[PDB]
Amino acid sequence: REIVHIQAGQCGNQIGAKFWEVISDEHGIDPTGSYHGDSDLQLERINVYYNEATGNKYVPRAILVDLEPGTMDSVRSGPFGQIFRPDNFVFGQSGAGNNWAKGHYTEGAELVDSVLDVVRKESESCDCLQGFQLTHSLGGGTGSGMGTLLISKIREEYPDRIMNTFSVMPSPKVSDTVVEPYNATLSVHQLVENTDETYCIDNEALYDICFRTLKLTTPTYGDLNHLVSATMSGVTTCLRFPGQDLRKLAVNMVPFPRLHFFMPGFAPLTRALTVPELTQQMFDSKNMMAACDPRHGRYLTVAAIFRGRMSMKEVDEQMLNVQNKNSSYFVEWIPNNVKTAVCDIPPRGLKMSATFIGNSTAIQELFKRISEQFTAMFRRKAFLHWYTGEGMDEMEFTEAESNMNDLVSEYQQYQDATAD
Amino acid sequence: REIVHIQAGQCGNQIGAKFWEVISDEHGIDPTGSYHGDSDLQLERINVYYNEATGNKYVPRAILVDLEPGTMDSVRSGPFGQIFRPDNFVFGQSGAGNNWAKGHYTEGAELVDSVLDVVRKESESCDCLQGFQLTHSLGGGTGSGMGTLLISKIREEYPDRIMNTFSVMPSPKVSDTVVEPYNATLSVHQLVENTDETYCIDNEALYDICFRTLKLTTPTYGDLNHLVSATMSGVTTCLRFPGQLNADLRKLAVNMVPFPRLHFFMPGFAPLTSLTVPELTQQMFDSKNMMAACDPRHGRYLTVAAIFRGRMSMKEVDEQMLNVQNKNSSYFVEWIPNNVKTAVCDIPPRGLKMSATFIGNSTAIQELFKRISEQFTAMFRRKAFLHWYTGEGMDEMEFTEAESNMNDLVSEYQQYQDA
Amino acid sequence: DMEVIELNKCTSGQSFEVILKPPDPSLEEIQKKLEAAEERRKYQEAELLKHLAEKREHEREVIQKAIEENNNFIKMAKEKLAQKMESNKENREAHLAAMLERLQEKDKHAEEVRKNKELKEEA
Amino acid sequence: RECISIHVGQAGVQIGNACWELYCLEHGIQPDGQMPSDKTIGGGDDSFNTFFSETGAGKHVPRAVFVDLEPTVIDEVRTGTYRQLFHPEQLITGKEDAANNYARGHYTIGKEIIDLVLDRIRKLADQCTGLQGFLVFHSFGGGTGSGFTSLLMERLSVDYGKKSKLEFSIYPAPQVSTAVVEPYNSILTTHTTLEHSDCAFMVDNEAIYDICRRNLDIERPTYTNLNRLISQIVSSITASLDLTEFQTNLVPYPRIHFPLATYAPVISLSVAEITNACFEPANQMVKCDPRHGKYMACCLLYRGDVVPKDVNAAIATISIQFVDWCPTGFKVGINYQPPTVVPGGDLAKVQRAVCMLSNTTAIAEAWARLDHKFDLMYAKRAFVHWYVGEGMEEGEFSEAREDMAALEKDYEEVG
Amino acid sequence: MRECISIHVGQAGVQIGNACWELYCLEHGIQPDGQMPSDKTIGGGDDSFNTFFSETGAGKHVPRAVFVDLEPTVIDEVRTGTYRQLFHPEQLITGKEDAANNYARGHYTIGKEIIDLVLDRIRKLADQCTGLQGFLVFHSFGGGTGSGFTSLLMERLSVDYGKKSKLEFSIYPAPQVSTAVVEPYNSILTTHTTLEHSDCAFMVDNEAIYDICRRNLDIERPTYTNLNRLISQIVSSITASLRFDGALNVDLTEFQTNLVPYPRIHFPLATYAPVISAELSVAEITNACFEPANQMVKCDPRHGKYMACCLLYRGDVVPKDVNAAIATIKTKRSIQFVDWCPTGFKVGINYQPPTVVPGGDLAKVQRAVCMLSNTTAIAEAWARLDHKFDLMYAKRAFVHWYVGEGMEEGEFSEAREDMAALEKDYEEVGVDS
Ligand SMILES: Nc1nc2c(ncn2[C@@H]2O[C@H](COP(=O)(O)OP(=O)(O)OP(=O)(O)O)[C@@H](O)[C@H]2O)c(=O)[nH]1
Ligand SMILES: Nc1nc2c(ncn2[C@@H]2O[C@H](COP(=O)(O)OP(=O)(O)OP(=O)(O)O)[C@@H](O)[C@H]2O)c(=O)[nH]1
Ligand SMILES: Nc1nc2c(ncn2[C@@H]2O[C@H](COP(=O)(O)OP(=O)(O)OP(=O)(O)O)[C@@H](O)[C@H]2O)c(=O)[nH]1
Ligand SMILES: Cc1ccc(S(=O)(=O)Nc2cc(C(=O)NCc3ccc(C)nc3)ccc2C)cc1
Ligand SMILES: Cc1ccc(S(=O)(=O)Nc2cc(C(=O)NCc3ccc(C)nc3)ccc2C)cc1
Ligand SMILES: Nc1nc2c(ncn2[C@@H]2O[C@H](COP(=O)(O)OP(=O)(O)O)[C@@H](O)[C@H]2O)c(=O)[nH]1
Ligand SMILES: [Mg+2]
Ligand SMILES: [Mg+2]
Ligand SMILES: [Mg+2]
Ligand SMILES: [Mg+2]
Ligand SMILES: [Mg+2]
Ligand SMILES: [Mg+2]
Repeated sequence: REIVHIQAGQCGNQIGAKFWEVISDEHGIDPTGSYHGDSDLQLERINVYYNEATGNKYVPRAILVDLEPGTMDSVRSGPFGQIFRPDNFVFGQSGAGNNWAKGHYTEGAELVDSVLDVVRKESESCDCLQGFQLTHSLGGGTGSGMGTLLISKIREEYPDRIMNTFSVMPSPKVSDTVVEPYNATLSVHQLVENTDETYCIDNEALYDICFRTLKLTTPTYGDLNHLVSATMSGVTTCLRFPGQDLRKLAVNMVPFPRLHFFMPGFAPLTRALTVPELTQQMFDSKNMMAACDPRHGRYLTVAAIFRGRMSMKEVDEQMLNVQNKNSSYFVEWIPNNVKTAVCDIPPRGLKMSATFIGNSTAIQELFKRISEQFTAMFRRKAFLHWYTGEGMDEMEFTEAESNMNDLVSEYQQYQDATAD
Repeated sequence: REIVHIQAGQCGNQIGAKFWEVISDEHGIDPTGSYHGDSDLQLERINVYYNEATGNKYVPRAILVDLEPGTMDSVRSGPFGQIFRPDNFVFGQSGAGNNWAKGHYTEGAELVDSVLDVVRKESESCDCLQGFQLTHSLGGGTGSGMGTLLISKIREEYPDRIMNTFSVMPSPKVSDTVVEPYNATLSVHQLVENTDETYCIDNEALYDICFRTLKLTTPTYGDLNHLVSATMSGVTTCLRFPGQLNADLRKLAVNMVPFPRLHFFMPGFAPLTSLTVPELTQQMFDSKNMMAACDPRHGRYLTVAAIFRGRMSMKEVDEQMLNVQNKNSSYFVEWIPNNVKTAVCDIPPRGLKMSATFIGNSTAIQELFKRISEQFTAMFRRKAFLHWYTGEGMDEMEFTEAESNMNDLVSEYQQYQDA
Repeated sequence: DMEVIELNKCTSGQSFEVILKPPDPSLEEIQKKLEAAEERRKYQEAELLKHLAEKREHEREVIQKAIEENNNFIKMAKEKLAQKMESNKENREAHLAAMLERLQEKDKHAEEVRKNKELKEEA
Repeated sequence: RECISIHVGQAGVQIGNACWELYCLEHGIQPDGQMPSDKTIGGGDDSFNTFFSETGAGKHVPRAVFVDLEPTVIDEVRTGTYRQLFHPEQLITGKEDAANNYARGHYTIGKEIIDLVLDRIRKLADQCTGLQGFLVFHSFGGGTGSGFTSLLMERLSVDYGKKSKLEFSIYPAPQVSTAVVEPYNSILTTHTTLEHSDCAFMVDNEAIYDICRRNLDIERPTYTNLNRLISQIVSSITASLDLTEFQTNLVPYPRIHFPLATYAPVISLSVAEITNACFEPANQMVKCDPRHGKYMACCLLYRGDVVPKDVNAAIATISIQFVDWCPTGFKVGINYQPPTVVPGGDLAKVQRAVCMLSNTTAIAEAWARLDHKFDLMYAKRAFVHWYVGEGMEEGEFSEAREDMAALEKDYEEVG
Repeated sequence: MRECISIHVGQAGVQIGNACWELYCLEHGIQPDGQMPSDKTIGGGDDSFNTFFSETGAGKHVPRAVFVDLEPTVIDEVRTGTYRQLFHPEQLITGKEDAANNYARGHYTIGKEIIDLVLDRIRKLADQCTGLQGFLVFHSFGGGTGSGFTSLLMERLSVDYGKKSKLEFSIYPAPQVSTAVVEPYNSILTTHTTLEHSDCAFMVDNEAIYDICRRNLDIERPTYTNLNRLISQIVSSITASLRFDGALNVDLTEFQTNLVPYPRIHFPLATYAPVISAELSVAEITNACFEPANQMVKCDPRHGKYMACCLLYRGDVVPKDVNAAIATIKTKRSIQFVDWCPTGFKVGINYQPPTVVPGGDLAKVQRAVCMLSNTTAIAEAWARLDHKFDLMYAKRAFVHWYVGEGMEEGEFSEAREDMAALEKDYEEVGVDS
């Protein structure tokens, strides 16, 4: 069962390319595109992300999208550039200039039809399409505006299939662009309704890990993208490896439709770690890709994935330990809400690793942060004519703000919920 | 004068197979069907239970009935399995599921006609048919359910013929199914009306006899069956051997059954083992020799038939029996003068030199039907397991009617106990 | 004191009498009673055959009640399974219909946003 | 002057041919049927011809017919020693007996077989230039001996109102009996045949049993031991030959036609010794109290070396009462030839013997016991369903009981 | 004649089905060829093993089974298994997408896509049967396919085959080896619907078999195959009386009649003795069957009354050894019976010795027994399930996944209400008269 990947905007294509390079090495596929791995577990579930082509060579089922045509050459310039098939590059005349309306309603709408054409041709060649994942940021205008428009369009064409997103949230520590709260609030307004799971990749987190932990004076985007790639690899592990699908994880992780925003975590960040080390470190706020202290909220559901050669008896023992040892941080009204998976194949370089996916109400901290920044500008209607000039009304901003405030409200109500 | 034998269900076919083996051995008939005995008395009345095959051999007048093929396959595989006429096997394959309703109404209907076709054919092979004997249990589904249905059907077809049953009564000490009180009460309701006499062989008595007074170990089904086969050989002695001067089903029925419903007898054997004439008579009347789990001292015999086998003084048996009568004068009804009569057949069973059997029509047998009624009531009060019967088209009025009839019988036996 | 009459003397023997102190049926009624007994037996046979016939009718009734229960069980299974299947289809397609209607409504709103951009471009 | 004998039921058949073999030995008739003493081959008017017809070949044939609804007993005659003495037609059998059930033997199975037995009986009668009447041998308790004998009796009367019918009936005894329903069968069969029998010689099997064990010193007698003993008393009674003399000399009133016979001596003694022995109760055929009872007739039949004076002396020696309208006396008969017996039989051949035939009120004792046993079961209607199930009215049980009561009452009346 | 069709539904049902049939092939000596050198009647014959196997012309013995899963990875393994050549390729039916742990998908959305195909093949199997006994349905309680499709199948089987015997072998959810969080939903839902269409449901709880494998086989973390191999022995004991000529037997109807005191009370638990690692007595294994530790469901029998006990023995065991052991058990004051069941035992014996897969952790033994007991104590397992259901339904958690597939919240409400009645019914049948 196949998955179609789409990467939109600068950031989306950046972390999308790094992700492909990661899993292609994990599956043993060179830039040429031919399988040169040593085992069989690297092909058995490879159809999920790759399409077999003539010459015994696999090509990523990926579609690259941006209104700025230069990012296309950047991806093809980067390593594993020729592995993507040229007909899946859909590029516009020039970028959206961080204007969400340009990507969602005007310029992005011009390019969206050809994008849906590439999506259609890839989806019809699938035996049974699982769904789509989209990598993008929420601060700019392409992945933010056009991304939401894409996932909304793809929903009309495929109402019953899964839509996952890897959304990168803005942080003043990373970018000085001022209207990013506007774009993030508008796209989140779209994400709350149009996606089944969204992995909130906080640039504030990524910056904090590289600086306060990895000890990097001035970290470049390439430093942060290494984190995103390792999480994305670790999150998609069981999808791409046999033994250990989309709808099931969504059914088990999402107890309520709007609360489908997950705080990711990886361990280790960069002497193989121990299962108790990995287990503890994995539930630590210093190892979360969202700037949210999970001790400030409660876990609704938790899915763990361990990688490498280890005794699953110990994995169980430790996972139960951290659960009871921190009982209060798990809702009592969702029994067996923490599940665990183990795959023998470890990531590149690491012998021991673990990835954490948590539907936690502490993620409201992230959305609150956006809401405050959004409110500070909207109250003085700062820079709104840039969006109004494209045809948008002020009430759409008001709807996005209130809907996001509802989302953090909901998260807090269930945080305070009692078994009776 | 000839009798047609029928055996129905697991228990009925197992005790029936062992009965034919025991009396084939007494009559000098080997598993092939040909005679090889040392006395011409083994053939004088052999027709009564046998037919002359053309190949110098004899074939039992036996019909084998079951809703499941297994039992039949087992008895065909037994030592005497070759003796039975092959077309006289009537089996279904749906089984009865330990359910009286399936055996009497739904499943048993699909098989009872072709059984009658065999009952008819073997009756056309008789110069003068006295009647029928049926071996079956009361606790299961086939023997209980189809057996009563069968008995009613042959009565419709042969109303002027004597019908006797040898009926095993259920007991928790040896159980096949949990609904034995239902099946037993439901079928007793039928035997009170469509049989001329039934020998109540109680699995409770058989067990107690094999355990306590026999070996103090745990008994196998062959042990229990050994008790009833020998008992059956005893009850049938004077029908299969000459000199009786009064050896017909009808005679015994007219002498032993003073009232139509009180036709349930307590059989008895002596000795029980895997002797002196005084012991033979005395033990014969002991409750530890009763194939029904009832104490004769709790009631009064209405009529009694004793049969002695082996060479012994005829006057000894006579006076002995007279004095055990007069020693316990009050435990016989006075309003039936000379109610115990005896008979001797100098041919004893194979295995012993001198034995003795007992057929008692006594009121004490109410204790048997009482045990059933209580266990039945313990279940029916909670309507336990009942849905398996009503789901077959049965109503609860039939269960209540059946238990009320069996209680009426208990009262009737007790009533003549107080006269 | 013993007077005897001498009688019937012959070669075979004698005979005598000593003294001590001095001093309609109808065959037709027989056949009527035998026929009456036969008629009485015949009456008893009939009552049994009647009683047996009522029992056969009860057996037929029981078997018929079994058939009726099995058929109603089938019919009630068939109709309840259909009912909830159709309801489930109405519900699932109603959700997807509303979802696509809300989704097409966004599409219209986007076209209005474009039209308003065009109107403002005339400035 | 010939007489016809009919044996109904097992008891009737068995004590029947026991009598016939004693007859053949009396008259020296051989198992071949030939009689070397008979010089008129092919007929005659001798005395033994009252009981044996003659054929052209000279075979002496009993004037008898054996009827039982079941074969096992009649085939004993068909395959026995005197088998050739009987034509194959003389013996009649069904395959289903009456199951100790009067009503079954009378009203049910008796209908299907009475007409055949009648035709065969008339074929016997057509061989009689002079037929004085009938002797029937039957039991009281047995199903056919009770029910079919009754049916045959009433039919015999209508078809042969001319002749007379005498009975040789077996009274049920608790010591020797086979069915609890015997009082039922007895009461019913008497009431139906009392009007149709002119005389009726009963015999208590217990009495025969007792005198057998005691007088002959045997621990337990076989049925044949009995049969031979009864056969001697019947032999002496029939040895008289008029059926009119018996009907009138021993029976003064028709209903009380139940005399008792006493045979003596029974050794395995003088003329006076054996005559007093018949006045003793311990030698009589029915256990009975002739002490209280008053006689009404007393035929005395001797056989052997007995001359009139020996008898007259013996009677004068002995003190019993008589009915006050009957001549107090004793008819006496002599048959000089000594009584014959089975060669090697359980009783020895003796010089002299006597049979006393007495009609006394005492025999009422036997009736009362049987009546009381009847009353016990009928009070609880016990076993009545077997008879009603054969078409018999329950009322008949009473008609036969109240009549039975009258019989004893009429007996006590003439006390 | 007397054939029984096995239907294996979902991952748990299929993997347990292939475990049972491998054990069957080992017992009767059927090779992976489909050939059986101990059968003389080619392509036909009415031997006892033919109840579960059909015979084809070339000598191949084909199982009277149907494997259905809405997704092929588990079933494909059977197609690639060592026993592939035993099944006609159509006997294995597989969709393209599973029910995704969602009862609504298995019963409604995805189930209707192959239900008719499944029912068609079941009719052809039944067409191959001269005297159909009934059906054995193997499934889980908490999967989408195991709960949703099984319930749709059972409903359809009742329409097509009337009240013909339908029996279940169900795996009860166990947090230890539980794999989905909506499992209390799926379990409550399927129980509600299959309640009216099932005659009897033999229950096992995967944690109990787990603890048993841990304690008795010294396996630190038992594998799913381990669990499955034990269940195969339990199933084999239940079916040995119908695949083997035996002195004492218990057929599908006998099972029903003796183990189900009332229509709704048809959930007897399983128990099996003895479980011995590779590296005895008759009364010992019977006594073990009543010890609470060795119960295939997390249930304390001492917290309830026994309503019926079915003891099925196989191997070196004769009826006198059993009646003795049952006699010793009848004295035990620890084992209490309801006062409306005075005769409380049904027993079947098959002298054919047990058999294990060669090389497995289970040791070959000479005698064994499996007990199926209906006790009021099993209400506790219902209670623990319903409570978890309450914890999520009060907040309506996850319900939207079922509403999106056409289900109404009224279905959840009436399903739990019926489950609460089942709890109350299990309580009331224990009160003394
Ligand atoms: N972690 C990470 N964040 C990035 C990267 N590139 C851009 N971003 C973030 O993404 C946001 C800007 O969105 P972009 O992706 O540059 O914009 P776009 O989608 O190309 O749209 P336009 O440029 O407005 O047409 C800011 O918050 C950046 O910090 C990258 O490589 N890594
Ligand atoms: N003295 C004597 N009595 C006999 C003999 N046979 C039978 N009895 C008695 O007669 C009574 C039974 O009558 P049976 O002649 O046996 O009967 P049946 O007339 O053949 O009638 P069923 O056999 O009942 O149809 C019992 O009291 C027996 O003791 C016999 O040979 N001699
Ligand atoms: N004993 C046993 N239980 C199993 C096995 N596989 C799954 N289970 C149990 O079955 C339940 C989950 O149902 P599954 O069979 O995995 O799911 P399914 O029926 O395939 O349903 P979907 O895949 O969700 O459509 C859990 O309780 C598991 O522990 C197995 O091989 N053996
Ligand atoms: C609380 C809870 C109960 C049960 C589950 S689970 O059924 O889905 N099992 C499970 C699967 C994976 C896994 O990598 N799946 C593949 C996948 C699918 C979709 C996406 C976007 N990424 C990955 C990891 C851990 C678990 C424990 C999860 C959470
Ligand atoms: C109280 C009383 C008085 C008279 C009789 S009796 O007339 O029937 N004689 C009698 C026969 C047998 C005997 O075995 N008959 C053969 C037979 C018939 C039927 C059956 C089922 N089995 C056997 C035994 C004992 C006696 C004493 C019985 C009881
Ligand atoms: N004595 C004895 N009783 C048996 C035998 N077989 C079964 N039973 C009893 O019969 C009753 C059950 O009836 P059964 O014949 O097995 O059922 P059926 O097949 O439907 O007729 C129970 O009381 C069992 O104890 C046997 O061989 N001997
Ligand atoms: Mg850009
Ligand atoms: Mg007779
Ligand atoms: Mg002459
Ligand atoms: Mg599955
Ligand atoms: Mg074969
Ligand atoms: Mg059985």
